[PDB]
Amino acid sequence: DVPVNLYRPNAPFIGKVISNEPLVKEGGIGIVQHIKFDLTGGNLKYIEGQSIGIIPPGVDKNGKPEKLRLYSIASTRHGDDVDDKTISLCVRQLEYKHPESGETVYGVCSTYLTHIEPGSEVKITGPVGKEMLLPDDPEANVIMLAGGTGITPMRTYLWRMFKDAERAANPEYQFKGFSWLVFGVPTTPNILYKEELEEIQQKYPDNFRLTYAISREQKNPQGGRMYIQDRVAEHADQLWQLIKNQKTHTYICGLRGMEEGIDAALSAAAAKEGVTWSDYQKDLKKAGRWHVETY
Ligand SMILES: Cc1cc2nc3c(=O)[nH]c(=O)nc-3n(C[C@H](O)[C@H](O)[C@H](O)COP(=O)(O)OP(=O)(O)OC[C@H]3O[C@@H](n4cnc5c(N)ncnc54)[C@H](O)[C@@H]3O)c2cc1C
Repeated sequence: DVPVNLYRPNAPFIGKVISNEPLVKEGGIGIVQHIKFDLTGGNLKYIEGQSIGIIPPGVDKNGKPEKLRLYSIASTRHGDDVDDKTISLCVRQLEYKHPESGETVYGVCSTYLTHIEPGSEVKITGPVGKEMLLPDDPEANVIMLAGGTGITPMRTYLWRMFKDAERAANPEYQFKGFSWLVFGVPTTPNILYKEELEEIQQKYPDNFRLTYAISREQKNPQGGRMYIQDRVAEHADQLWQLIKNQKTHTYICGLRGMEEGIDAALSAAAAKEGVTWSDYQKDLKKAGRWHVETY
């Protein structure tokens, strides 16, 4: 039932860029773009939580063709316009320096994508992934722990759950459970999709809780910068209590290295009731209720 590999690297779908808009506001760190592609002329279908591959042009330092890079799909199955004609991505331009080259180094595929112009043709593969799927159960609870671009699959879940147009398009999925997003970024202008996320919380105060971890603007109880792990520790008992519900699903997404702190916080909470989190977590993963996609 779940669509998978409708297009493969050897014969990708050639999509066209419709729009490329900035998500980081003035005063923010880095570049993160929302890119929408036209799918007409192909049969690429997908669902929330999946990813697609993008094959950038050119050759690598060895003269070998560049391979695909995976990107979490940022749009619901219907696309941002709820017309079943497009697909969107949330791409951060990767950049670093010295440790690997002269000075500032720019990632190949991410730079290609963040600077791509509307009208351009792009090689797309997929969709792929069954690790970050949303339950069909309208009464499920959904915990979302996201850092930076990790917000991407969360957007697909939240839009499907709370956008007026989505609710009208999905008769069978009228969400009535509880969703809690803990989103970590360095600054307020770096809060990707800030306006829409806050709009959802205002309309559904009883079904959606929004918690921020802004490192350059907030300090944790220890005096250090505020990160997602700090917010999880702050609400460890509550999160653990929600996780105990048989219908609760948890999703973690973003750059690797965020899982350790999250586990330490939940472990301390579960231990108070004689439960070893690492073991409970293994069962949750086996049951398909603990979803992780870090990179
Ligand atoms: C399932 C999945 C989903 C993903 N979803 C998204 C998403 O929604 N949005 C998004 O922006 N990205 C996402 N990513 C990451 C994305 O696939 C690419 O890895 C990323 O965009 C960089 O690719 P590039 O082509 O720009 O970089 P490359 O040109 O391949 O550069 C990356 C390479 O350079 C090195 N490098 C990278 N950072 C550093 C550093 N700080 N210091 C030193 N060396 C470094 C490493 O050798 C790395 O392999 C996802 C990855 C996976 C696996």
